[PDB]
Amino acid sequence: MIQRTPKIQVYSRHPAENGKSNFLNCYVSGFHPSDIEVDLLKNGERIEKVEHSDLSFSKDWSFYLLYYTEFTPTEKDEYACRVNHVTLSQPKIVKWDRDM
Amino acid sequence: GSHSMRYFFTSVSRPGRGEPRFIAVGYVDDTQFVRFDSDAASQRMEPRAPWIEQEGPEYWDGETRKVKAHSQTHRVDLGTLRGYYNQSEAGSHTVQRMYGCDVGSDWRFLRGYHQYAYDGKDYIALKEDLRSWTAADMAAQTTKHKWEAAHVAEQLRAYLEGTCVEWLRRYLENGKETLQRTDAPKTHMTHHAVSDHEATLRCWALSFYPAEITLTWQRDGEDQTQDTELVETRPAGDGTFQKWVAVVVPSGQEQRYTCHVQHEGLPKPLTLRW
Amino acid sequence: NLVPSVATV
Repeated sequence: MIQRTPKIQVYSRHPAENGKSNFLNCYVSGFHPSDIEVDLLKNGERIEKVEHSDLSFSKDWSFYLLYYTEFTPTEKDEYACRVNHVTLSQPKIVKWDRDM
Repeated sequence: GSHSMRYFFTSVSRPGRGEPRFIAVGYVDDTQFVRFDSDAASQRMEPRAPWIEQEGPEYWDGETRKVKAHSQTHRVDLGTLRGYYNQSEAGSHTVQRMYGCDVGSDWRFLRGYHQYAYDGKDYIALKEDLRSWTAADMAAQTTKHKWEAAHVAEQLRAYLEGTCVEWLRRYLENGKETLQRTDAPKTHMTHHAVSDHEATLRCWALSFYPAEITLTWQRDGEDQTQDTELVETRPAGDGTFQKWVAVVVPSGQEQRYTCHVQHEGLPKPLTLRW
Repeated sequence: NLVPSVATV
């Protein structure tokens, strides 16, 4: 079979401000096959209320999904997205970097 | 400018028990307007844009019927293709289908397409003239002969030049307030330092629609590609898109570098500086 | 508006 590893971006919907409610996003793209596990983490811990877009794909047939959750940033909370896919030996963790 | 209607369909077989997972999504330009998910409770085609909710019960019944017909063809195809490629029942497999039409600024037919893939590889696609087929391999060639005898291309060409275009125009009119609106990117620049020699400049575009955009860096008025990093355009989640491009530069030389942004929502390209 | 018919491969 063909196997393509996902690219990952983690980011907020709006410019991030403490005390101001927002959406944490994890966009996963360029992967094949379609089955994939994606979690949003708050201080290392899996967030339970996570929604995702309907599966679609690019012209090269690779899949993409947006996973997202409402959140209010604070100074001290750290956020990440953990992805596992057939092409990955260990789950991949990408931290949300709000200074970017 | 130009517009499109595109449908995307994925089915994934489930070896041990029951039918495949089937997901269908419909877009006008970069806006999703409908969905069907075989794992959802409703078993109906569902609205995903408010302007499609204008459509009556007959629309929903007829789109539901068709999307389930799409689902059953895909189910049959997975077994047929397993047979063509002498594969076992144990493994999971995928079929993906995309079709739709492009119209120009005059909203007249420009382009139609219908392509199909098995396990993420080109299987068969309608050619640009919509009169013939591109078959990647001998399995696909068997399908091509089947579809030629059945005059499949002729039925598709009529849809792609007729109904597809007609209903795109209809959706564009009903969704005018958003679909015909451009949202210009909101731009800014950030600065970070790695050491006392080296700086990172990041040029951001936020909150734009449609997805199409060009961001580039120049150095002293000439295009700079080396030591740059450009991310994939990404959905904000509210219907708009985001992108950035970064350049690494020697500290103190920031002023040589300009970011240039091209988008249909901007009458002329915009320039940013640190 | 989806295509009326989808031929099997």
